[PDB]
Amino acid sequence: ADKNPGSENMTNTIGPHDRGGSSPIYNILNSYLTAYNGSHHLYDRMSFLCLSSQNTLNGACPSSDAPGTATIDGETNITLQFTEKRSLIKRELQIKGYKQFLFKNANCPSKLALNSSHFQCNREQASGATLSLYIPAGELNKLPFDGVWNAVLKLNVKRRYDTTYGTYTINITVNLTDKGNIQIWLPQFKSNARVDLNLRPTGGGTYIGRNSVDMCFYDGYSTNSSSLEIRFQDDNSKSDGKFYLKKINDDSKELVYTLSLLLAGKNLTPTNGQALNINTASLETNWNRITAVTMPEISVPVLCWPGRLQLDAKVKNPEAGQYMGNIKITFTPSSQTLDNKQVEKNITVTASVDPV
Repeated sequence: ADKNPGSENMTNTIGPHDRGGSSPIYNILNSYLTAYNGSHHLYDRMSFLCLSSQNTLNGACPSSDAPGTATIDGETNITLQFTEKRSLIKRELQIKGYKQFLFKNANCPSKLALNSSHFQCNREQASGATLSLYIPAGELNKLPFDGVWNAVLKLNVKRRYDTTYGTYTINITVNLTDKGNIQIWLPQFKSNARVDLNLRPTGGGTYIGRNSVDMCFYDGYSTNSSSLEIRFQDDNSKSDGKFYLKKINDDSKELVYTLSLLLAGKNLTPTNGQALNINTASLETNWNRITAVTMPEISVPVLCWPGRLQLDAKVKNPEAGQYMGNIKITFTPSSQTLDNKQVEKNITVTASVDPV
């Protein structure tokens, strides 16, 4: 229980908190012991000071001993700047601090502002102090984007109006998510996306076809997911791994095409029924205004992974009529603790057979 005050480094990880609900209070320090001695009273008047009362880089709050001799009861307001890891956006949150005194033969657990003057409890001088710091309920709602937010909080630990013992460095990481907004976004299509292969005839009974669909993958998390899983599936069970498009009337009268996908800078060739598991470390990200999946269509800018799906179809010995097939894209961004229900998007595909 004896403890001598000096510099310390700590880390603290909050969340994942989903925006779905108002944020709980999170503890950063709960009556953490900063100094205590059984015999002497050197730690009678512990105080804690911010490096600056104006600069919020490492937390802003009083940075001098309170000049009054009467205590300042209650909590201190610390303004601290958080930085979002992938987008580098900055936003300040409030953190709350206070200290409490320990006395060997009495109890005066009253909360004092961090820079407060000391007091005695039934004429006994304190023998140490504890520190608490928490984030008040609902502060997280003020962060403007989903993702990983970092701050580095710094407090000076000192004997009031006396020697400074050291500095406390607390690295706080907030993980903020919006899972109800995980989605595969089609810039070009409001509710359902359908495209034609644009069939062209050349060089004899042979035919061409090529079109593409643009899309974003959003992980609710400003692309802080470590990897992601994508699949393209069409309901024609076969281990052929191919993509068929059938005529609207008769079964097994079908022509085939392939998919290639440019994903955030990476070339891929998905085959039917085979998930891809892509590491996100190398992918690029773009800002895009997406529509909110769950509430109304209004669109809010997020940081997502751009993609372009290309369809290529060449077939000889196609039959007269008209073709259609559907592509089912499913998407599951990696998860720190629990899985994210796979999201999905369907694309309808059309083909034209041209009799003279």
